[PDB]
Amino acid sequence: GAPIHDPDFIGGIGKELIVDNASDVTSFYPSAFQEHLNFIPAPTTGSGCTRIPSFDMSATHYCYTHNVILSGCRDHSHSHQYLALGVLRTTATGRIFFSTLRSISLDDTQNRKSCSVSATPLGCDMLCSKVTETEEEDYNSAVPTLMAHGRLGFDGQYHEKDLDVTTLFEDWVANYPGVGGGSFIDGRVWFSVYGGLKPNSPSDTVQEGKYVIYKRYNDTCPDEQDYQIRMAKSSYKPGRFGGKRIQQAILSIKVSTSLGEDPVLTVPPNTVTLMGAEGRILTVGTSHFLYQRGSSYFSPALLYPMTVSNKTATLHSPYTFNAFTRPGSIPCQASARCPNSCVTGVYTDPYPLIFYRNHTLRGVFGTMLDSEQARLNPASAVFDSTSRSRITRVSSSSTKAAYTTSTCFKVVKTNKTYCLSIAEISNTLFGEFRIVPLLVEILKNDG
Amino acid sequence: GAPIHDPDFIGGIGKELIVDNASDVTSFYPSAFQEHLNFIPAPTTGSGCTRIPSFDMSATHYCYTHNVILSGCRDHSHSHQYLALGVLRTTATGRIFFSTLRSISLDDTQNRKSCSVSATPLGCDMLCSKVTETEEEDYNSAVPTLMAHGRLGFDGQYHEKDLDVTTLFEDWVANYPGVGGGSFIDGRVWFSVYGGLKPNSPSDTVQEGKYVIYKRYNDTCPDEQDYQIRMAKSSYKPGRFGGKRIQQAILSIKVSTSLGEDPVLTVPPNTVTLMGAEGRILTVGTSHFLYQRGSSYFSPALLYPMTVSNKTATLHSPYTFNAFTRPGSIPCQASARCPNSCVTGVYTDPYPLIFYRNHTLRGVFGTMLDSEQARLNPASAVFDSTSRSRITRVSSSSTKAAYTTSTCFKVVKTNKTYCLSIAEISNTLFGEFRIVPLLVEILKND
Ligand SMILES: *[C@H]1O[C@H](CO)[C@@H](O[C@@H]2O[C@H](CO)[C@@H](O)[C@H](O)[C@H]2NC(C)=O)[C@H](O)[C@H]1NC(C)=O
Ligand SMILES: CC(=O)N[C@H]1[C@H]([C@H](O)[C@H](O)CO)OC(C(=O)O)=C[C@@H]1O
Ligand SMILES: CC(=O)N[C@H]1[C@H]([C@H](O)[C@H](O)CO)OC(C(=O)O)=C[C@@H]1O
Ligand SMILES: *[C@@H]1O[C@H](CO)[C@@H](O)[C@H](O)[C@H]1NC(C)=O
Ligand SMILES: *[C@@H]1O[C@H](CO)[C@@H](O)[C@H](O)[C@H]1NC(C)=O
Ligand SMILES: *[C@H]1O[C@H](CO)[C@@H](O)[C@H](O)[C@H]1NC(C)=O
Ligand SMILES: [Ca+2]
Ligand SMILES: [Ca+2]
Repeated sequence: GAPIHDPDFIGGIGKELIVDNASDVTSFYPSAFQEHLNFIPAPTTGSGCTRIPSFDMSATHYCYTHNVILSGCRDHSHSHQYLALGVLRTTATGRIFFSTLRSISLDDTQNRKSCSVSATPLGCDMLCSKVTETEEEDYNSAVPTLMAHGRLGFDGQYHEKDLDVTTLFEDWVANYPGVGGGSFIDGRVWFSVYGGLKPNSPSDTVQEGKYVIYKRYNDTCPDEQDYQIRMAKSSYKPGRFGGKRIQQAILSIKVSTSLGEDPVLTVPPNTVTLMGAEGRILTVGTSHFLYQRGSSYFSPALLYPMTVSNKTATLHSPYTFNAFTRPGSIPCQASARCPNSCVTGVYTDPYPLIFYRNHTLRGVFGTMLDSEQARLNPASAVFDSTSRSRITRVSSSSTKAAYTTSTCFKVVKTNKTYCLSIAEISNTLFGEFRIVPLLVEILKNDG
Repeated sequence: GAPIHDPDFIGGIGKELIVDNASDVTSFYPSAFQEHLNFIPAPTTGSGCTRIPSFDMSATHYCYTHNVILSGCRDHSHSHQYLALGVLRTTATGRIFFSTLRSISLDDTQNRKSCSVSATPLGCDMLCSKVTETEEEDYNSAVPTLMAHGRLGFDGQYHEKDLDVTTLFEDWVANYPGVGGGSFIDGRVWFSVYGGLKPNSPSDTVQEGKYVIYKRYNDTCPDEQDYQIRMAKSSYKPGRFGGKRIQQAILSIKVSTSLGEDPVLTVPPNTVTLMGAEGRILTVGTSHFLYQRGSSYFSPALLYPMTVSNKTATLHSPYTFNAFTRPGSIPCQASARCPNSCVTGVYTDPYPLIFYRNHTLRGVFGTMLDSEQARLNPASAVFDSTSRSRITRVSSSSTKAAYTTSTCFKVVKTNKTYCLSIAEISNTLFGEFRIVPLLVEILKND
């Protein structure tokens, strides 16, 4: 007797939404923002800071979560998490609405940060880092970061179990969940995780010399082939964190009544993965993907084809979407084209929207920050490997924003495809940010 | 197996919060706004209009609802309602949070407006008006307004039944729920309702000549005793709605598995009630009250002691709170003192906070719009019949706002008293209004 989306959605959750080999990907564009039940709590005070949204929806229910800090976004002493478990439903008039069933404020003696959620058969699994020190400090402290695998059950109850980080993340100095949603695959919950490796440790040595250069489609890097390789090698040991190696990883835990059961860490060779960064494990149809935040020199949205075997994962040459850029700081700005060492960017993910009959991904939906360096102007659109469709803006005026996580689905009864685009938009009176669940219907020029 | 607030609240919901005969009412003041789980949905588009909040909380669960219009607050063609049923809970750290259990968007072929909710043993009872015409138009059409008694059950299901308005509101030209929350009393759900009476109908004739003047404490009306009486008589048949009589009423329906079972309308004599307006039926302890919006000449917050017998109600000389004023248009502005004909004001209710050991009400909490004519500057405070305590402002800058509905309770485990103040505040980017659940802890000097 577990909760399940209204019958109108059956067959429309987590599948390849648009199969077409003929049409141009960019002929599909988002509608004007749709008005629906806002399920994401806004701040209630002049300085409350709600940030870091994580979302995932299975074929049965959805999971959402965000961090809350009482005094401001800068304060690092303590915070709590908002957690929601729910199911998609429709009005008599066929309007959709995310109907949450368990709504809670998680607040105890611990400071959970960079939290990620996943919709598993047992509820809303969550992966957080319990931190006492700042990011800069955690990297310096050679000991791994404390992590916990929690879960909001259908009964509205929350249980968690700290992970044995001293053994699991033994070769790590710092480790955090990718904030983007995790995914449930073959009896296991998969989470994106990044952090810093202990220099000269087994895990660090194997990644030594390993690098890879991903380029821009239309642009070409003028730098010499030797300079570039030297730059790529160094983009993995950037300045910001004392030249430590920021590694990308994937943790899989067995979904059972025992939290933290059988955790297994996978560290993909850097011959394929760029510098570790926030991420998300997506599952669309039978395909799996790894979104990786563009924290390094690469600007275009990345999606590493992910395939699982047993308890480990394997990544492949990523899909890139040239028009889906993210603001960054020089020399890693939106229009950057050459390899370099940096740690900037912002989390704005791409949701697999349009596929080929052969099942190879063609296009994606997402909300990008349409700006070179400043986190400004959120713009929702559909993207292929090279161009961008018609867009939908939050405001024609310059607007401050941050992270965005998108997820598309179809109401089979109305035969309409929608994309939920959760975005951190600036606010007034009540806090620095208001995380708003934007909604668009995916349209096509003709029919 | 119905939902119930976490054990930390048992004994702290709907009771007299502060019993003290010694202390000055205004020594109790609200804290700085507290940060808690915002359970009220904000607009998701640049023009979505969320307005008209109604809230009520029983000893077991709470009910909330608001109207939503896609294009703007002005558009009257169609709209839907957001409905929530939930229970109060506490974090490990003792922070409170309204945890909703059933969250829904109610949208069908009908246009429900001016909706009111009440927490009954069967769920969240709702009273709405299904309208096709504008307010101005409804008053002109001699036929009563269509009403429905709905309910969001614990199972997350919504059922409703249209009321036989042609018989129930037979002597009425227009009728709407008071938007403020309704209350559950003696197996019946009680709703505040106002509207217009059919001229020369039985109900209208009895109210003819009936009036009453409520005055300001410190101020005195210069007008002659004859002019005032003539003005009071006319304040009941104001201009705005074609000189029709705007009457205040109270509808009670039996709470059962059959919606709309045994509806009974009570129309109190105007020798006690002012011109009909939005309202709320409050139940605090063993006492009952009727809040009546200051739509007429009276500015101070009103609370008519309400007593029930059988299926009808009876009102008594209202408690008035002189510092708890509401912005209005001349000559019925915040500082008005003389009887006059008008239909303005705004809904900003007072929640019974501090009582005497004898049980007579002494003070109330609420969020007033601190301004003479414009709906501006929300200010939360504690009030007695004459003064106002220290306040808590949403912003030091001039701020646009509208309705506010407050409800206080105590977390017995932490021995802290809180007041939830639901207020319509202006917004940017996403719609004209954002209905935010402000929260304050009631403090005392020392
Ligand atoms: C309990 O005592 C209070 C005062 O402590 C009573 O309030 C007074 O009531 C009389 C009634 O004639 C008024 O004249 C006074 O103005 C009231 N005093 C104040 C300070 O308000 C109250 O009436 C008593 N309870 C009841 C039910 O009568
Ligand atoms: C654990 C942590 O501090 N994460 C922070 C993240 C981090 O700086 C980046 O991923 C490089 O490590 O960036 C930002 C941000 O708004 O951009 C906010 C997060 O709280
Ligand atoms: C049924 C209806 O129209 N109610 C409206 C109400 C009404 O006009 C007033 O109570 C005079 O009767 O006023 C207001 C308002 O923001 O001021 C909002 C309500 O939508
Ligand atoms: C079809 O899929 C194959 C691999 O499965 C891929 O190489 C090809 O690009 C896809 N479609 C087209 C038109 O090439
Ligand atoms: C009443 O108001 C007057 C004029 O504003 C003021 O001077 C006086 O102090 C008040 N009187 C009392 C008894 O409060
Ligand atoms: C390639 O890059 C240029 C900028 O040099 C850009 O203006 C152009 O749109 C891109 N080509 C296509 C087909 O989009
Ligand atoms: Ca460390
Ligand atoms: Ca009518």
